[PDB]
Amino acid sequence: GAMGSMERASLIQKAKLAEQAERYEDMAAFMKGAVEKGEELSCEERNLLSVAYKNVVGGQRAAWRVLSSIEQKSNEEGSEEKGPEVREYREKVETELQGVCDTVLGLLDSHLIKEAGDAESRVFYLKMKGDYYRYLAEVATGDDKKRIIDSARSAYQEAMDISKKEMPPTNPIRLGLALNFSVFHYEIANSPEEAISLAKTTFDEAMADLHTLSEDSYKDSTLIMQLLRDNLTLWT
Amino acid sequence: GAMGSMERASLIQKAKLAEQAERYEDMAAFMKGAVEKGEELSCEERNLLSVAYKNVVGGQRAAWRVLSSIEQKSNEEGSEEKGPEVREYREKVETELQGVCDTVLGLLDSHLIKEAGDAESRVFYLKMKGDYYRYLAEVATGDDKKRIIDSARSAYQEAMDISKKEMPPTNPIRLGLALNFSVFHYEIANSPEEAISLAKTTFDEAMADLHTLSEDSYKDSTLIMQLLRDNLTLWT
Amino acid sequence: ASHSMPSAAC
Amino acid sequence: ASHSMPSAAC
Ligand SMILES: [Mg+2]
Ligand SMILES: [Mg+2]
Ligand SMILES: [Mg+2]
Ligand SMILES: [Mg+2]
Ligand SMILES: [Mg+2]
Ligand SMILES: [Mg+2]
Ligand SMILES: [Mg+2]
Ligand SMILES: [Mg+2]
Repeated sequence: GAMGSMERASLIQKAKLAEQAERYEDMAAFMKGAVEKGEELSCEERNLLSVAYKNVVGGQRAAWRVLSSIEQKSNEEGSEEKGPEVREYREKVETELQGVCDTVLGLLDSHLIKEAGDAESRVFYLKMKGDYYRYLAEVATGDDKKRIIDSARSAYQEAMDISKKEMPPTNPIRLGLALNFSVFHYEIANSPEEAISLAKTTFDEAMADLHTLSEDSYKDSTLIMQLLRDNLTLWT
Repeated sequence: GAMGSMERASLIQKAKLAEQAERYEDMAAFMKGAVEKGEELSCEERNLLSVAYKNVVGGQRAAWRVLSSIEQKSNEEGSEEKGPEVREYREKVETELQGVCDTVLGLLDSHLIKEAGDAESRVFYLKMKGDYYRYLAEVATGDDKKRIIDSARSAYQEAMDISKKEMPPTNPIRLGLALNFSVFHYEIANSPEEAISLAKTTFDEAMADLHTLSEDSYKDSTLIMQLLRDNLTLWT
Repeated sequence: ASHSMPSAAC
Repeated sequence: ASHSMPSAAC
């Protein structure tokens, strides 16, 4: 890999500089290089990896949705035929998006998940696995669509089972997991009632545990609780 | 070039899709491919080329300024030594920026400027030449800094001489040229009085020609006049 | 339009 | 902080 000659600590330092500069493709390449050194990641380093790739795939998803909308309109009744270019360019952005998701899934499988023994690291990585299968499912249309959806579901379910046994209901990893699994049910699995039930239960169990928290922990947990409430407002 | 197998019209179509998707690196690669077909560019196609590269180099310039600020702070008195990483990463972004400017300058020299005979196309390209030498001058520090500054000045001066002979004082190409040359004088050439004089004269001569314009032309010209006034407010 | 979260406060 | 312009209305 092109980062193989750079020290681990220098890759982490440069990932933080790239974040300040809003250079998220660079940030992701630096963090990929750090993972490939083979050592486990600290909490802060896990968050740098996820922020970098979220920003890269987020720009690809936004572009894909614009292009897919134009393509679908061109397939309506009365729309002028304009040739293969819209489909070709949507396909180009799709293939790039798939490549990024495959890169993240490959880092998780070789070897981040198998070396993660503490609940906080294991749940974080299994959540990420569910998220990147979810982004693959948003663009999937062929023979493997069902299997891609089931891979997202299976990763999120294993993460949920560990989080319920090992973490309090206010823990920010547990809350963000439940938030994103609820989005999976609503947007991917055609299961809006499951989405609303999960978001409601998660919100109520977190509310009842806030009394145990410091001011700083309370701020972290209530920020995510607000996102659950905002989705419930959109979905009901 | 990787775009050599694609039709000219399909490259233009995809550049417009890329703009809608906010995929400006793609947009610039499509427009580079269109220029390399060897035909002159229409007015709309010139604007697609300039918007694409402005967005690419604009992100690089913003990142370079963040990194340069961090590097300069680390060279103050009392600042902790942190190794070569800040300098290395500033250099990386700098070299990428220089490469983009060299690509645009190369398109202008081979062969857009020499085939542009009408005043509107010739002035547009000479302005662009001044702009991309200006972006090189913002990061220049060595033996060629003076020559880079003089190349920007010479391109802007030739564009000004043609624009004054061939275009009205409200023409949007002429106004944007004068705006950007005034920025060159203030920020690059250490000539704030020349900057303020040019902006003032340009504004006043445009104001006196607005009576000749349709409502739509008036909107186009007054938008640029407002930028001249905003700079004069910042500089005085 | 739905909200999701990639990070987890340390 | 200064304003500049890349395009020219047709
Ligand atoms: Mg080492
Ligand atoms: Mg394409
Ligand atoms: Mg371990
Ligand atoms: Mg042809
Ligand atoms: Mg570097
Ligand atoms: Mg000609
Ligand atoms: Mg997320
Ligand atoms: Mg400009």
